[PDB]
Amino acid sequence: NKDLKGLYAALLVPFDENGQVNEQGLKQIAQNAIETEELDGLYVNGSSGENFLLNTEQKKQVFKVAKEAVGDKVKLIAQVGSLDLNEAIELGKYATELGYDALSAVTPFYYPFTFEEIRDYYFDIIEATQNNMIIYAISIEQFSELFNHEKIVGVKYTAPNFFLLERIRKAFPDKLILSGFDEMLVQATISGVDGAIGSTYNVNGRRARKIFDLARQGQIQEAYQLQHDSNDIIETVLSMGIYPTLKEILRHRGIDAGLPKRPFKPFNEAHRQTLDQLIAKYDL
Amino acid sequence: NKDLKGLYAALLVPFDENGQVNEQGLKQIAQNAIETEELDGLYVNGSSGENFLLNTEQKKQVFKVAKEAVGDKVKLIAQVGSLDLNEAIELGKYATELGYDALSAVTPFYYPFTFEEIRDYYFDIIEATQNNMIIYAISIEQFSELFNHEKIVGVKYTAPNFFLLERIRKAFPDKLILSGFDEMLVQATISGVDGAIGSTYNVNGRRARKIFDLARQGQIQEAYQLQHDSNDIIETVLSMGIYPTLKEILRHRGIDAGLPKRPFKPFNEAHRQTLDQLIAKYDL
Amino acid sequence: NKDLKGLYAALLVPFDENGQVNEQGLKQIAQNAIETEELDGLYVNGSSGENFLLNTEQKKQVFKVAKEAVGDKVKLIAQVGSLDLNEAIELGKYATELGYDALSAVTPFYYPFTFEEIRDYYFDIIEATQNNMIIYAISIEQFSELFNHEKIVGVKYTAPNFFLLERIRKAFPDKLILSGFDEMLVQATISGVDGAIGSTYNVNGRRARKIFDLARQGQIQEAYQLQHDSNDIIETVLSMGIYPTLKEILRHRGIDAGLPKRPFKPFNEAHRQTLDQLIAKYDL
Amino acid sequence: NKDLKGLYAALLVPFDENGQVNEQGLKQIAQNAIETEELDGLYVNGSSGENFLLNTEQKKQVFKVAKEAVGDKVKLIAQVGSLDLNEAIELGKYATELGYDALSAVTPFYYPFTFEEIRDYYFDIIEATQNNMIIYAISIEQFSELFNHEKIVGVKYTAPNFFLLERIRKAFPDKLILSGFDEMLVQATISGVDGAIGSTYNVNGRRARKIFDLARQGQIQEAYQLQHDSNDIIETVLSMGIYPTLKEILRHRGIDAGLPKRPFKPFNEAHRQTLDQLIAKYDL
Ligand SMILES: CC(=O)N[C@@H]([C@@H](O)[C@H](O)[C@H](O)CO)[C@@H](O)C[C@H](O)C(=O)O
Ligand SMILES: CC(=O)N[C@@H]([C@@H](O)[C@H](O)[C@H](O)CO)[C@@H](O)C[C@H](O)C(=O)O
Ligand SMILES: CC(=O)N[C@@H]([C@@H](O)[C@H](O)[C@H](O)CO)[C@@H](O)C[C@H](O)C(=O)O
Ligand SMILES: CC(=O)N[C@@H]([C@@H](O)[C@H](O)[C@H](O)CO)[C@@H](O)C[C@H](O)C(=O)O
Repeated sequence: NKDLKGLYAALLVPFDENGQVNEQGLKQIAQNAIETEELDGLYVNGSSGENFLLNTEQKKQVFKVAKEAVGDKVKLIAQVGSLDLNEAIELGKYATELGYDALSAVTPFYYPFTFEEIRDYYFDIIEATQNNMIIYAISIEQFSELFNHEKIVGVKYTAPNFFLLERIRKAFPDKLILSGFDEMLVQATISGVDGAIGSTYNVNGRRARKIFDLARQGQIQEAYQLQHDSNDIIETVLSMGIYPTLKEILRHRGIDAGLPKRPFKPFNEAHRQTLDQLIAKYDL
Repeated sequence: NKDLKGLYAALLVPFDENGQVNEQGLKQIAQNAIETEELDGLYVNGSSGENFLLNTEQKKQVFKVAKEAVGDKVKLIAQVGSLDLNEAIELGKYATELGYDALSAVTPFYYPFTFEEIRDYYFDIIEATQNNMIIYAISIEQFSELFNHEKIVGVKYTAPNFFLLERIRKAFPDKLILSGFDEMLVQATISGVDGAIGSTYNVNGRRARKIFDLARQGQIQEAYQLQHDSNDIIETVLSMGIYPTLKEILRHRGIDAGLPKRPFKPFNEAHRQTLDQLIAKYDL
Repeated sequence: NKDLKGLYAALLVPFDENGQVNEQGLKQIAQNAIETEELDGLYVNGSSGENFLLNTEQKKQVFKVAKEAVGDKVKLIAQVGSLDLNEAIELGKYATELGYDALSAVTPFYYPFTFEEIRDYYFDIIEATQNNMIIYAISIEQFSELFNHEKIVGVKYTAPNFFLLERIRKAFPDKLILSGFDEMLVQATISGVDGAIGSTYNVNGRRARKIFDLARQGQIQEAYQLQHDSNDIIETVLSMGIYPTLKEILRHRGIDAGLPKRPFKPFNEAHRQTLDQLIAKYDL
Repeated sequence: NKDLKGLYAALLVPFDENGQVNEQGLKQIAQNAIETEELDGLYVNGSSGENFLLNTEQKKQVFKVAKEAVGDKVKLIAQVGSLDLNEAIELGKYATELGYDALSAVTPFYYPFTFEEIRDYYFDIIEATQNNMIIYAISIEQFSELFNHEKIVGVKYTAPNFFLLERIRKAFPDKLILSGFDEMLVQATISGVDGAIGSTYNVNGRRARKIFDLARQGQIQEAYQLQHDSNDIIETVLSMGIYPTLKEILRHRGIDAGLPKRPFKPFNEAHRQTLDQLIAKYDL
């Protein structure tokens, strides 16, 4: 199997009027991420896929359509984290046996779980699935204990703290760190991350690779300049409602983008003009 | 079609090792709330019931068992809110048909939902269930808009703010306000709440009701004294892990309180004896 | 000597064009708080007095005028807190010998001071003045170590937390607790405070005594109603800029109440009509 | 005059045990930064020099000694921000007459000042001194309004947010941006800052230069390794109390670094060995 370096699209998901998965749309979006946007993998059933709004079978369904839509070279990570540990294990099992290269799982939220409970949450999932696990982000000393598990191969780092990122990069040199913040990709890149996961790479993945490459290939100034342009895109998208707007941009490419699953509201058409100017300026 | 003032137990729920509901153990906890603690009703599948760790079928299960557990004298509120809007509607109808007096739904969390998305999450559930709804706590202007809908009969108020609570109370003298903070019951009472929902009422319902009545009768210094050592209990139980420690205190009464659902951990025995020291001091 | 319980006006201060103190205005305001509003005492050079915008000379200046405006029976608390400990001790001495019945000092802010540095800040001021001290903002055990000192007679309690207030009151029955949140007086009173310090008592002093008295006598419903009324007032002045607005209300009584000290801005005349209506509705 | 690109020490200040400035030790700390760490300039009476613990005459004192101690080619920025706008104007005038190249002012704190009050605080100081101003503490238009002023030549940027920093660098390509976070120099550098202001540069100024230089020449990976080194130094120093520990390191170079001003506590000797190890490991 792989090491999981590279740039991943946080897979977006198209729905009908009743919060049901549009599979033909979903296949188009996965294929847009690899063939058109030229990314290395898909990060399936994360935040960006409106995962936590779904029921278990929808999650399995998305896991299914995504894996079928792409070649064997395409790296795949499966987010299975859920407040329902039994569900996590079940999705973990289902995903592992579909051939997903690694699992990852959101930290137990809502309740104020203790570190110990958070820790044995990950360990229980690994134990029942025997797949590689990527965690979320916790102190250095607590990472230290998590990464002591041979099956916890790394972290999806989403906290915009570049002091903590550097301490983590220095202390765990042989561990996978993927950054989760699109608008600070070039800062993550020189801070030594091994790749990135991103909702906006569904639309802007070709610029993201240049940032990631130029910044490691010395050409930091040009990389920055491309981060300037991407942050124009990101700030605009964030301002209209990020997921529906991204899917609105993909619809413009002849993709069946469907709707957001409620309680997410659809793209508000009062934003239509501004979005078309954005689509025109950066050619999306 | 009944009155909703009063003190509620937020139903605690017993599980086995595989995180399955201990059916018979639940029945007891239900009855312990009504008969021994003498509470006006049951708040079912709220956060205290570990509800967000469950799948839909367990949630229906807890709904039926809690209902068949109690008399009709007993007010029943069904917490039905979930990130899955479809699931909330399904639970909503199901709880309504079972005869729960009002529905109730947590604020859609995890994502940064706009206020209009939050508003139409409630309106969608009300529409599909045609049952009275109790919301969580969002500004006063926004409350005004939400309370404008007729089938929104009030709010379960958990925010530490007594300025805002006073403003709501004044601005909506005809809507129901149940407070959610056990350790400040005496302050919510004289702020004119219509009742309270609590986890610690499973154990301490009789000091709770006396806090509630004595305060309304202006016997306030007495009511306070009771808060002053209901807070002993609460401070203690929080420092040990509130839901497993609470269900520990019920085991000490012959109730089959089972285990927490993982990733919640079982009560840690290193506390066991500060615990029953307290069960002793306050006769729990 | 003096019993420090009671209601205190946090003393507003009038300035001229250049930021220099209006002593005649100040004396009127001082007298208004005792003679007109019938308060047991003054709290001089607190936040409400724009104290932290002042130089040392001016702070003394205020301390002197406030002493010379009232009678011997009038309780007088001096806030001398400052990031400059040399300054605090200089004012601490000056105010103690003017005859102020106690000193108060804000917790050292801006820098992330440790508890030890904070503790010994308070102890250093007492040792140099031998006067009584009221602490002004930490852990209940920290309170213990602070209140373990005989010359720390109490705390000006400002944080809107009624669990923590309940704990401090149970744990230190012999210590003085004055609350600083006017809009939650009634809740503070039934929580056993010995009195209160408020900016708005300069203007709504008489309703505050009634709130404080009625609450204690079990006339809780009438107390809460006067809280409704007073919160209309409080909410309104907060929305117009509280210190400039409070002072505007005072000018209506013919008190030469002057200007805020820059960079505070003068009362915006666009709020004039709404303020005049507030004044008329509540007879201010 | 000079245009203020480059690296500045946030000038540390030595005190006797009564909190009076050790002027000869200060003169030594000043030359240390320029002659030994080879920095481009001094940032004087910022928070690293314990400015907000001082009185006005001490502040002028530190402005005076620091200017005397250095050659005319040294860039000098005077922090004259105070809550007392009269004090700030006075200090700004003084530092300007002494010859300081620019003033700088902390945003008004402690009170909830509006944006307008903040804007006109800066505008008042500028008009009274006719010196260039460097702002620091939030919107982009709020930034754009301040930056509209030709005397506000830039900003000491201390918020560790690299989305906003990028947004400002793009929107104002011609303004001066100096970063204030030493532990993220390399991330600041590639984000296009014109330089940096730092307390630890008093001790690590040469490594900081190399980070700033190497990154801009696109040798990002060796710049980053030097950031790894500097963060060891910064993390250790924060864990021991940063200002006292920085001055202890200076003392080891024969500088009379004296004592922190109370309520700051002096360096704790239980940290001596760990500090000696750091000094040895990094040749400090
Ligand atoms: C919370 C979130 O959606 N963040 C996403 C980022 O791609 C974007 O920067 C974010 O959507 C907007 O900045 C990304 O990390 C998604 C996340 O990896 C996931 O699990 O889908
Ligand atoms: C966080 C929490 O569970 N709060 C509970 C309160 O009764 C208590 O004050 C809490 O358990 C202890 O602070 C209660 O509001 C739970 C809530 O009502 C529910 O839906 O179960
Ligand atoms: C921060 C502040 O000025 N709070 C005041 C309260 O009286 C009022 O509740 C506040 O002004 C309006 O909520 C009062 O505590 C003043 C303060 O104690 C002081 O030292 O002057
Ligand atoms: C609050 C503080 O001391 N920050 C300093 C930074 O150099 C360091 O990164 C800070 O010490 C944390 O490491 C520095 O920015 C101080 C500031 O520039 C000043 O005005 O002295």
